[PDB]
Amino acid sequence: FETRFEKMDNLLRDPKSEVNSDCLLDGLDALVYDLDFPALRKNKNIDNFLSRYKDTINKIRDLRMKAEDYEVVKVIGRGAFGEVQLVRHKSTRKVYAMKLLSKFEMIKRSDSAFFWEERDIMAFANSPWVVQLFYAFQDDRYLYMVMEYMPGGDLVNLMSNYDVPEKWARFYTAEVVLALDAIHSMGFIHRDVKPDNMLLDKSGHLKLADFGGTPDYISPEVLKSQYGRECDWWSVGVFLYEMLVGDTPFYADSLVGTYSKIMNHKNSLTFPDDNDISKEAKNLICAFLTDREVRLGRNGVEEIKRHLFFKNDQWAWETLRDTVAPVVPDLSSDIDTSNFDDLEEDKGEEETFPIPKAFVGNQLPFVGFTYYS
Amino acid sequence: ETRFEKMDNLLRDPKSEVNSDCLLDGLDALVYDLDFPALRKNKNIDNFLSRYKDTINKIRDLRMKAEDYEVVKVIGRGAFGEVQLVRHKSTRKVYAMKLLSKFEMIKRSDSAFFWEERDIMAFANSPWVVQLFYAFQDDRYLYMVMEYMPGGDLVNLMSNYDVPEKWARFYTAEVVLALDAIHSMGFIHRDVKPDNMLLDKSGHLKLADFGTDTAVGTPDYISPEVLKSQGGDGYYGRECDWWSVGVFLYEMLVGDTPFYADSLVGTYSKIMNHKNSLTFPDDNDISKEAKNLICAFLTDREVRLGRNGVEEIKRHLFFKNDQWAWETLRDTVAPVVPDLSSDIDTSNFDDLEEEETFPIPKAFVGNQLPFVGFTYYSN
Ligand SMILES: COCc1cccc(CC(=O)Nc2ccc(-c3cn[nH]c3)cc2)c1
Ligand SMILES: COCc1cccc(CC(=O)Nc2ccc(-c3cn[nH]c3)cc2)c1
Ligand SMILES: [Cl-]
Ligand SMILES: [Cl-]
Ligand SMILES: [Cl-]
Repeated sequence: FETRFEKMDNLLRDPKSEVNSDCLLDGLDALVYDLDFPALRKNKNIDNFLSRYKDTINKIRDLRMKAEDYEVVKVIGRGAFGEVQLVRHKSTRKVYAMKLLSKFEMIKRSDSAFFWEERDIMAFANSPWVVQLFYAFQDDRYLYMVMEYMPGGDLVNLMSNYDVPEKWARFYTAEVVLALDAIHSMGFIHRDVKPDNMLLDKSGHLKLADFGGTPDYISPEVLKSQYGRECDWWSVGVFLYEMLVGDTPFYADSLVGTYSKIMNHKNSLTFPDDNDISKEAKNLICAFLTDREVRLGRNGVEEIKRHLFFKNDQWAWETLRDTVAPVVPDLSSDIDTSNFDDLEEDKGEEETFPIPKAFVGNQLPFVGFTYYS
Repeated sequence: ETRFEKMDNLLRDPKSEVNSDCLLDGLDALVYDLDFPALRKNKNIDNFLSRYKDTINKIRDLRMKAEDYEVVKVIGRGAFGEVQLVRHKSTRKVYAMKLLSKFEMIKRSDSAFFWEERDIMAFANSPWVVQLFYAFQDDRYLYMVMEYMPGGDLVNLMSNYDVPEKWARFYTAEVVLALDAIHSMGFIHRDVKPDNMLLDKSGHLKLADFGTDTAVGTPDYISPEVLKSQGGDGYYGRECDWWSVGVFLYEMLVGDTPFYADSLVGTYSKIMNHKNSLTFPDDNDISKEAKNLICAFLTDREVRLGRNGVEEIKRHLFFKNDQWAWETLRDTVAPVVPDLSSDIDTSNFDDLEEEETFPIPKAFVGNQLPFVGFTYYSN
């Protein structure tokens, strides 16, 4: 009966716990945002609670991390549920990438739970090959994720600017293998591994970001189901082929043509006559681009790491991150975004949730999102 | 960095409204208030409850609950609940536990009187104030675990004994020191009556804090300025407690309250007309200094003995004696030292022996909201 106090204290300090300090503050913050509407304050219990917690909730919001703590330098990404900005912390002056997710768009589209895996993977992967999330926070309108800035840009940009030789493809594939292993070890399946998720740091080394499938990268077991770690390894094979050949293995003008080439992979997968790809590179691509039942990746990464395609003189698995990367970005400053398409800031007022007549709990799906490193 | 440390301080500070216990209360209250079939038709509510189901059940089990105590006897009962003598199942230590009905507090629109009672007992850290070790709750009640005061109250003592002036001097002086300790914390007792004066195992006084009319409880002890204060007629200071001391000293020495009347209106009017209603019976065996002290307290606050501070009260001739000094008063032998048969002895308390619940809500009502932040753990 004395041990209960210690057990509780552990739950409050564990960053992975659903009742840690940040989650409990999120619940109070969410409760105040969801009750503080004129029609709800006609209920005496609600009106009195808000008056009693007014000073402390205002003080908590000011101490806790908020959007105001960061200055927006540029917008480097934009999507249906929000955008990714290059920001500078006002106090420390450190530059970061900050993703914003619109709570209004997520509630409006009954799609308010995809971000949990993204958050957890980047917060807890603790890997040289996974983009790190330093802070997650929120207000009544947005979720925020402060990640390390990757100034090299993505593999989509790299593949369009360069003809990738095998030495480079070996390096990028090996870093993707380690990145996927770190995510799979945590019990997660990335589900949309594609060059868009592969980002390069100031040294030109690859890290996976996790977000959102795409036709060219979709495995046969998905097209015949409308899964395991194998669906991720199919995507690595598509990626290796696209790097070495310049085109995706199952490209077609239409969506249907690509789907049929994917299903008919045993006959559609061909290497061009005008290509001098090694035997071991073709063997690795074919070991991934095969049926789920015999695919490279089912048994784990050790099998992939032992593959002969990765045998080289430059590096070993333990010194891969220590080698000079093939494309090292030349950066003018800590806010250089030359490896990204600069987008414009959208400053216009955005639509918010309908003003409740009774308690609806729009903040409830987001309790527990806050995270401090 | 300093914001991070400031936040961490607020989460651990027992006086903070956002400490771990208060934040767990919010989550607990939210789950109790949302978990109804008509509310779970809302996807946000239904999903939140399913996501927090396991953790809330685990939290409720780890946290202090009524099940941790065995009920030995009921030693007090009121409009909003009861006070039980309990034994902690694990440590087997005996305590006094007050229960406050959430249903009755919501029903009588009286769900905020317990905050000062909780804070005074939890943070006084004084030999003069009853200590609150734990404060906890469930969907039906508030629980206040206090140190047991086996000597009973001054209401009981005054009925069992004819109080000589030597005893009256001792009890009045202990009440003066207990009130000074409460005033030093920034509080006004406002409920100084013999019901609030409890005696420990040595027979020394500690104040508990509670009311026993609709808003003021028993009016016999209420000062003219606090009676006026109801219905926006001015305000009152800490000097309202000194009036109550004058009433108590009079009741001890005379046997009746100075402004007694059959009706509440009669009492209210005698209090306001104190300059003419305050009389001592013809059979006056009370000293000149005892009457002078009573009259110095039972006057208008502008000229009352409490004004200027406690030093003025302490220097009054009624307290001049050979038995004790102000600094050693709690070290002297009390007039009535209780003879206790066991740790369960309730001989100094009177013998005491349909629990209505909240209706099922159609929409969120928030019946648990007035009680978020009540939980308190001493260690
Ligand atoms: C679908 O709706 C959500 C949404 C809104 C915007 C964009 C996206 C896609 C997206 O997450 N890209 C992204 C993520 C991380 C970084 C980065 C990290 N460190 N340096 C750079 C760069 C880009 C999704
Ligand atoms: C009317 O609403 C408030 C209310 C509800 C129930 C009861 C009461 C009266 C009440 O608090 N008496 C009381 C208080 C403390 C102790 C005690 C402490 N340590 N040992 C003993 C004993 C008795 C008030
Ligand atoms: Cl209106
Ligand atoms: Cl690392
Ligand atoms: Cl390096």
